[PDB]
Amino acid sequence: PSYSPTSPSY
Amino acid sequence: MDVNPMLIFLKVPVQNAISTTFPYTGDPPYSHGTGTGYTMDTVIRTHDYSSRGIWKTNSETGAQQLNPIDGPLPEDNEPSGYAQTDCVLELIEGLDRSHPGLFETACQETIDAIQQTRVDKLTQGRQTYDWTLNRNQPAATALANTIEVFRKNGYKLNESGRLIDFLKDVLLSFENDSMEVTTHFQKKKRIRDNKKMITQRTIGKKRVKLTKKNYLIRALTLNTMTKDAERGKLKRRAIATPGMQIRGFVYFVELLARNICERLEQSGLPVGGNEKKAKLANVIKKMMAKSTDEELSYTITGDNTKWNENQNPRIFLAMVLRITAGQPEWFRDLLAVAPIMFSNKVARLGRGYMFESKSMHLRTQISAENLSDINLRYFNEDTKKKIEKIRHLMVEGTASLSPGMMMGMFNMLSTVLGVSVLNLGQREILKRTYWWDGLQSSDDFALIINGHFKEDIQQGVNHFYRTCKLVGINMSQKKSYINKTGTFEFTSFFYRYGFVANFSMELPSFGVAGNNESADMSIGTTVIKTNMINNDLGPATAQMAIQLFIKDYRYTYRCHRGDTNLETRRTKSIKRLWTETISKAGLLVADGGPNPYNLRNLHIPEVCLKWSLMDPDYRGRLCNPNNPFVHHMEVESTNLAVVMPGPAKSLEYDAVATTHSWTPKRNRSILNTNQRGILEDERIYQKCCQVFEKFFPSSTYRRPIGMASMLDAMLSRARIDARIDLESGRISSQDFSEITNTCKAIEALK
Amino acid sequence: KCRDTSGQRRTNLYGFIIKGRSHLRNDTDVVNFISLEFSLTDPRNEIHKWEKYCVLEIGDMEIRTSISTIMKPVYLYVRTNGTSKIKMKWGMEMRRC
Amino acid sequence: GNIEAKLGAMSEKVNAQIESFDPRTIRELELPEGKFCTQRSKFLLMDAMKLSVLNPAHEGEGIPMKDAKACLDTFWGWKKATIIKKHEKGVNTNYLM
RNA sequence: AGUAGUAACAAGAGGG
RNA sequence: UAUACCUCUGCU
Ligand SMILES: [Zn+2]
Repeated sequence: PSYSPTSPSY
Repeated sequence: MDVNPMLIFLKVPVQNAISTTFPYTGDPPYSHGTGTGYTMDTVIRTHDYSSRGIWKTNSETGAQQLNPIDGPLPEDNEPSGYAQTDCVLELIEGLDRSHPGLFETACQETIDAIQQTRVDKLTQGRQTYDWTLNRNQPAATALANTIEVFRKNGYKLNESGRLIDFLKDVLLSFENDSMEVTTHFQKKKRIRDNKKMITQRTIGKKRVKLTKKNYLIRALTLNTMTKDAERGKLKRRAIATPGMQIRGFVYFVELLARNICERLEQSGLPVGGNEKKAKLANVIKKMMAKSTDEELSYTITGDNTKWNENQNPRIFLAMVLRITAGQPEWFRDLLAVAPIMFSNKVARLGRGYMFESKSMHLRTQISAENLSDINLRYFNEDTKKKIEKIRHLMVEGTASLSPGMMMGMFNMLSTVLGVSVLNLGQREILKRTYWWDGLQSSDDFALIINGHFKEDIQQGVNHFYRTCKLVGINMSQKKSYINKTGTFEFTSFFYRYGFVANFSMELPSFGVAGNNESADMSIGTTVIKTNMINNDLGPATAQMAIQLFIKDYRYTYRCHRGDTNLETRRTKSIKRLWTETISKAGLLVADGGPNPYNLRNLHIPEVCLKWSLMDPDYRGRLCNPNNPFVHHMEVESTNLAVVMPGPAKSLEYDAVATTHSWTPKRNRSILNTNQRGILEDERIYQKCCQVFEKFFPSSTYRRPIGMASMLDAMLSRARIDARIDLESGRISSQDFSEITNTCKAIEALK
Repeated sequence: KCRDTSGQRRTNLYGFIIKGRSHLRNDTDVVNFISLEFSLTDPRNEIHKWEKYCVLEIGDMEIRTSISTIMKPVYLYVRTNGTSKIKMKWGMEMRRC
Repeated sequence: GNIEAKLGAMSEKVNAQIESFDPRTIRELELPEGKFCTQRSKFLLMDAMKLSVLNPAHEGEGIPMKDAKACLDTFWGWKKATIIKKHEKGVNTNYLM
């Protein structure tokens, strides 16, 4: 996919 | 893609992936509140199955008692309790023919037990309904309480110490018309304190004499409550607890049934799991060897519906009397006590109910006794109806329950009935085109029917099914099924051309048992071990089961390794031990040490396994026999835990007695009740037994026998111990007189 | 706490739980608690899933992707809930799965 | 011949007829109808979101609330909180407060 | 409210 | 009747 909604890169 | 574990069964047979159908990693169902609703359901359903019987009012108790046996034969497949006495006797006779001498030696063994059994034996066992308090109590207390109230009335034959004399007292006690009992009640005094006056709760006791009915009803009472933690069932069900009057008689009946079952190949009881599977393997082996290559074989995976509700005390009386034919009439009548009490049994209806007012926001409790008196506006329709029927059966708070049986009352004699039906299927008895054999334990059975053609099987099923009906046994048509011999099920064992593994059945036993640090480690490693042997627990998973148990054990007891960075209430003291220790590998896990266990050492207790590696002073402290943490118990209850797979069995483990063999604190709720004083009684009784054991050290290994006084026996021992300690020993002359003077001083105080 | 496949050890925070009073006597007695849990899930896309929750919007987060920064709103799934000693005991033992 | 006698006397409606079992014959289980089933776990599953910190600590070390504040301090862009999905049966401003 | 599920918890008892 | 407190209990 594009990103992880459980482990978002912020 | 949507994941579906069920689709595994497309490739893997159901038996070989059966673990995926046991959800035993979650909390099992528990009941909240009362079981009164369930006891009434059971009482009502039991009478419905027996409703075409004959009603009669009891001379001694006034309870309406339904009798269905020798009643009209059933005409539908609904559950029925219309057992025919003569059909039961024919089956019991067929059991006597097929096993000559069994009944004889079974009775003789029971005779010998009756003559040798002491009253002590009833201190062992599960909880028992106590008529002294109308509540369940530990077996020993209910025994002491009944003996105390018996002594205060005119019954003391048990003074001999033999159980049959206590049993005589029980029957003699029904003739009393004014049985006196002490209750306890809270009194509210007022006292001064340095400088106001404060209220004081205290407890007084008051004597109460009972009617002849009252005591009789109480003595025929069986408690009820809901069975919790039960798997595989949407709805709860009720369970029962026998009382003190019937217990001793039940002990000897079950002992007879046990001696019968021990020698019947078709009985699943009382053997364990692996022997059950051996017994099942034998009848398959036997059924195949006794059949021709032309014949067929089908197997019923069998369950009997409403098993306890549709067995009968009267039928049990028939069984006992037939099994004891030709034996001394005292021994026949002694065993017949329990079936009779069961026929006139009465069930406590439980806590009652709780009511609720939304407008007023209040709650109130109501006893089950009040279900006779009370308005029915409070209840919902189903409960109201239940109360309408139970009122016809109500007797002084209890509900009369002559027919049927309730789970938790009676153990093995009902299996002897089922086995007798299995035994009827011999070729030499039926002489038809079919024949059968199998195994049975309580309501579960596996039946192998052989015949020449598929229609012969049908004949045998109907013949088995209908013969079972003629003795009050009802095979479930919903939950039993049939197939060609090769696969079947029996008490969660799964046969597929041989028994396969059911590991998930054992999952709840993987964990910290909660006895103490010493027992738990031995229990945990042994659980892993026996599952590797008995349920195909592979070596990789077993290794990880060690890793997980150590994790659980370390967190539960806050005994993480001495080099952890975790912080608990115990880390600091364990850290001290860690740095002060030279051979760390010798520290027990409970002392911050490493896990020694792998596959090869699961059978070696921890202390034994680490002995060589222990710092001498640590080991000397660990196993110090003078440490204040252990409860110096009896030999017979040393290294014992209690575990629930059966009713509730004891689990023995292997462990060295250390500072980790401690006991957790007792429950303290009783301090707020009228029973408060029981703690002091126990405190006094324990010091009395503590001092006796200083004069009779062997009483912690073998219960001492004797009608003499506890004090007189100690005095007799004191005099002669002082004698040889000087006469031919190492104690001075003045000391002999110093002791015997005290024995004289004590003898004067009576 | 977890260890990445890269080897980095890491501490994660999902939210908070507020324990109510807990005079638990019977094994079925209930502790009430409130669970306040982060989420990027929009509850309105599946409102029947969240009957018991009150979902708040509490912030905005800049999120990396392959070669672009995305701006997503941060929700807080809030609900009252309960458990018991027996249920907590079996949750503590969930490793036997 | 007591059993045989009564077996002759008993109604032949008391029987156990074998109906053969073909899984091609049988139907699918009936699932109920009603409002939709809600989430009932004690914590979010797929909808959870983590604030995290890189931390050499082991699988249960460190003060929980200190760890928690450390994870919070990785995220800025908090907002004034607003209700975006009510708990229909609840006083939602209590959840907000 | 919420847990829960055939009946309960959402503290009980006392200092009345 | 309301509000503080205080004591015991957490399988009894
Ligand atoms: Zn650890």
